[PDB]
Amino acid sequence: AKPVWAPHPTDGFQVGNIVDIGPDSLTIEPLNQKGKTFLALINQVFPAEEDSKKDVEDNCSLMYLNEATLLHNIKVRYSKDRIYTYVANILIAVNPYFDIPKIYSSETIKSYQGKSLGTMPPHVFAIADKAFRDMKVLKLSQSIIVSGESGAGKTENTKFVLRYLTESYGTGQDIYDRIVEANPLLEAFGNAKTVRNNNSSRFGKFVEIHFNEKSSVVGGFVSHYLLEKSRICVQGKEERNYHIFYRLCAGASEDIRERLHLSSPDNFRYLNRGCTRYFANKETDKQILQNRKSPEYLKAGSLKDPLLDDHGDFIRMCTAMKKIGLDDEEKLDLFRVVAGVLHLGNIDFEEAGGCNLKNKSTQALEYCAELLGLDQDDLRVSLTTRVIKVPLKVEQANNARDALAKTVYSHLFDHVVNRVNQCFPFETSSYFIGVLDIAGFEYFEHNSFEQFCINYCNEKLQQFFNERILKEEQELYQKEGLGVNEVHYVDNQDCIDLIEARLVGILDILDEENRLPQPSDQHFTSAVHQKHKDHFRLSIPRKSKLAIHRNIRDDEGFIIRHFAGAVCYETTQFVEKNNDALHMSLESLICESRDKFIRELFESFISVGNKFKTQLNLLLDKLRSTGASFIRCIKPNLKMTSHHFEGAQILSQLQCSGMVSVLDLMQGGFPSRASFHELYNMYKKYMPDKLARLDPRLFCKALFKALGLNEIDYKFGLTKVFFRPGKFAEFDQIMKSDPDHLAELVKRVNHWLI
Ligand SMILES: Nc1ncnc2c1ncn2[C@@H]1O[C@H](COP(=O)(O)OP(=O)(O)O)[C@@H](O)[C@H]1O
Ligand code: VO4
Ligand SMILES: [Mg+2]
Repeated sequence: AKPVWAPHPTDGFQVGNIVDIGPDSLTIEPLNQKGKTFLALINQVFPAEEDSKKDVEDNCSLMYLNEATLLHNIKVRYSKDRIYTYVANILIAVNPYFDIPKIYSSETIKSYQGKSLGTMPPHVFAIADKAFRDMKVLKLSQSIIVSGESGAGKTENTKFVLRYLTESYGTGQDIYDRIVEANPLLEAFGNAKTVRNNNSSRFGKFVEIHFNEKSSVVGGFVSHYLLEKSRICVQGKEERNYHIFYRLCAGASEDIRERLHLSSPDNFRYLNRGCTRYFANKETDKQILQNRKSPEYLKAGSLKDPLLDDHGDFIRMCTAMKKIGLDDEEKLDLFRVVAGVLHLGNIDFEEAGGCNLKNKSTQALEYCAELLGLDQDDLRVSLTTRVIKVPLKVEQANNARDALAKTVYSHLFDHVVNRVNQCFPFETSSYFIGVLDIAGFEYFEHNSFEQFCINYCNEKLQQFFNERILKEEQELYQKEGLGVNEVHYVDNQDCIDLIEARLVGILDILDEENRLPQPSDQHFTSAVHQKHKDHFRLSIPRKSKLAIHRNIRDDEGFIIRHFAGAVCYETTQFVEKNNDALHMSLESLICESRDKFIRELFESFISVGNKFKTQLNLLLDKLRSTGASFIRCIKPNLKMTSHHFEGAQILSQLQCSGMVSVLDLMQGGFPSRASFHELYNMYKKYMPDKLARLDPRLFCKALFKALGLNEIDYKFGLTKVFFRPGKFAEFDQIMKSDPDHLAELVKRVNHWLI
């Protein structure tokens, strides 16, 4: 028979032949497993490409456009170490989990410069170049949105884009060294090992590269969002604090180790609940001194990763600081605060006749106060009392200590981002190309406010993609009278409203709890379920598909049905985590440090959730004002391994990211377009009298023919002319404004009229 695609539980789809049809279902015979059959629904079976070994660079070029052929085409490419594949002018990128030779080389960079989409193989570099060309030609700033769940490859692709644009369109080694070599610094302070990603970003960023009128790089600017705070003090056993702690412990000279009073990570509360092992290989393990290694490292050996290496990354980070222009004083200032936070965490309290510092904590107190430029008694007092003085219980002292740790580290991070921005400043610019790299969709056995905020942000980003690519695109077709078949899809605005709505949204209900005389997580949680009974996007934990979640009580958690999947959150500590305010007692202490660096870090209730919403909406305003390009990163498996394509997991991402819906729309859609009037007028200037007499519509048809299009490749709308997928190269030639180019084509067409 003719082979079709039919469901498979782990592969997503499998190859088979239809061997019966009935009023209720079909009967499929899996290829090669003849005699065996299974039933499938008619609506679940798809036509397959005749050649199962070939692949296409643009999925729109498939004979059959559907989720099954999309999946297979990406799979074949992935098997040949081609991680990049288009859907029209959108890029899908599947994490290879290893370094594929040469594909990011300076030679490869040069080969993408000025090349139209489709004239070179799919690549993150082509997306970057197209953003650059639109900026230069349309005179419009550009955003490149890199989406995907945790570990899918957003950060690595963001970095490829930045390297490409700076190496291609920035003059000198300097501006490259500055924008690119700034990255090891941000990652040291803002990235950490989670169970999904050894190099997980725990903050979001929008990095703008700014250009002058001549489209040459003049500088950069990084905006950062919502560093994860809880991580600073505690991690789960398979996770780590921010990389900087481990890089410093493994890599610092003896002189620096002594001065900062560092030791192996098992020695610090703020590291020792987490994995205390270093990333290292056989060689680099030899370069780490024995006195830096925890008992767990000594027993279990190092963590393995093809990229991360704590000792090697320390050295690389130090080299980075030098290259961008941090002096040694600035470096040591950074390290001193990092150490101060570590010693801060080692301070213990015991019930007094209030509470006191345990006798064993005297040293930690001395080291902390020293490193942060504080008087020991002031510090002791601020941790054990509050304001008329009031003595604190041990639990309260623990919280005060940790709150100070979190605020100090967070201000340190703010300084790092600012200092990076000061490495590539600019007074003015004409346009920018910005790249968005957020912390991606994630969930674990236990999900808290951190995951809730991250997933909320991912929800908002996916809504932007929907708004731009699925909603506005179709409204454009409609407005222009193209008669493109409407593609319906599940929108996630209702999910956003559940979280965001004034007064009754989850964030506002949380704020309300914070402002109550006796704030309670259980009270907040009940109010949410109460106000949103029968909301499609909200469930009580016992309804979870996973046994681990069902034991959670109704007022102890909730399930949000995110666009990317249901996530069950434990709501314990939501109220605490929602308050960004720091006690003035603690603030003044740090503000009045004897140390200038410490003071400069710092220049009842503040809603973390609503501060975040506000910052994200400002970001979204900026995105809306730009031309937007999209790279959809895909995580191939849950094991961080190479050449292990989990078809069902990948299909699920293709569906929820909207790529299946976009592929559908591209069956009759038109990804390129331009104003007819403007297009005609551009050529009109050069037209001999006979050609200028020619009907403008007829001229355009002749132009398109001359530049290689068939009538099915384009379509005139009311005011714009539209072009099909796969025709970007011809579109670009048609739109080319170079006076020499214009003249030649005008000559050619006017010749037909003799
Ligand atoms: N194109 C790529 N080439 C090589 N390794 C990659 C690529 N993309 C991702 N990786 C690997 O996968 C890991 C996670 O990718 P990353 O971009 O950090 O994920 P996220 O989407 O969470 O930012 C990286 O640390 C690196 O090991
Ligand atoms: O693991 V990532 O947070 O950087 O999406
Ligand atoms: Mg990342």
